[PDB]
Amino acid sequence: DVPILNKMPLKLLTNHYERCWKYYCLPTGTSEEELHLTRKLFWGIFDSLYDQELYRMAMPCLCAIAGALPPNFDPRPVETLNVIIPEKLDSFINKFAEYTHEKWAFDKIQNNWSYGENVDEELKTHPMLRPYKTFSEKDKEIYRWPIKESLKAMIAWEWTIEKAREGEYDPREGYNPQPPDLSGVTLSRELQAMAEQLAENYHNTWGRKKKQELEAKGGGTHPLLVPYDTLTAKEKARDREKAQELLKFLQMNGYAVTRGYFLSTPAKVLGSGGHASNKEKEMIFCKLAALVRHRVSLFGTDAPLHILARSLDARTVMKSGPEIVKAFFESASEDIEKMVENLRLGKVSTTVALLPVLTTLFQHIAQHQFLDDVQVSCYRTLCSIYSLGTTVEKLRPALGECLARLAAAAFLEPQLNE
Repeated sequence: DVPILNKMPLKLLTNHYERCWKYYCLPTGTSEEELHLTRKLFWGIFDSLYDQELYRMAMPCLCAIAGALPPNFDPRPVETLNVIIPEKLDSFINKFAEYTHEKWAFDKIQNNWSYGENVDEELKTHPMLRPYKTFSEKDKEIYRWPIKESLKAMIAWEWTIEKAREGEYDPREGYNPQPPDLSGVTLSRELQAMAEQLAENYHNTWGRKKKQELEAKGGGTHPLLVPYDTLTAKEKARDREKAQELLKFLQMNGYAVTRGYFLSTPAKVLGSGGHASNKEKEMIFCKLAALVRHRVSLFGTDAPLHILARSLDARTVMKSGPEIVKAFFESASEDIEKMVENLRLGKVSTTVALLPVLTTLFQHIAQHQFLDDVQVSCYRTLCSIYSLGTTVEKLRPALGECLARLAAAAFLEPQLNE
């Protein structure tokens, strides 16, 4: 429902969910990866844009929460019946469907099920536990037809599926298949995203047929009738096991199949891309939503592989965007809480910036004549130097020129920044 939100009372449900997620930090001191999908939905809420500031504060607590964890459905199913599968792939459908009966009979073997005259679940027996060879081809069609609708769903997406690489407990009564190990097959992240999108097909098609079915009965709805992006990853897993189901058998046959944590730090680099968009703002209402993302940055970094150190260099870049202001004010204070939090990014584990200190010293010459934001940036950078104490000297000699400016004379506190 949180991902369904991004009326406003569902964003308030995100606020109660945010403080309760901080109570989950107390339990902490998977489903959570789905909640990371819902954090990307929060970044979509940063894309969405006064009540917005409240729902942004609860979203800032949700950022504190996921950092502590790190320590109208409208289906549009693709065309299937339009598509025509080439005849040579149906011989492959004989293999994946024969495997479907081998695994569906073997699931029955996992609980000691056997062949019977009746569907008597007390008798520990089922009628269909007879060999896949014995099936009439129309009985094989009850297994094959969803598979054929899936291969047509891929060919409507025009995904390639083609020959390449070579293919590959006391015993139970009834037929006894020993299926090839699809579970040991591991899809590449390209093909894993392909499992994500075939699961998205199962979701939009079976979800649209489910919606029109319950409207055909005059009835209501089902829990899964929410958009596939909105789903928790555990709800996506059920369709995904059926997608990899496929795709894993496609990898085991060695067929080429194509469309034809660290990821949170990569999302932080997407937030740095939002900072590039904020430079586009700096060229001149969405930049205030970027300030919402700044509150989210101070809070998520207050809890704070190499992509993260790249995002530290991005801290130095958006610090240059502050340096444009050096020479709203509360968004800058959000950037200051984001600066101490950037010291915390220094705590997670170029020379150009020292040169900007030389500009900081010449600006100090203006002070000898007697705006101050380049001094305040220099004070937070001094706190970053205290972070260096936790762990370019000629620019320090330029700062010795600024010591000569100390000799030239509120200001003693800027001497304390030094």
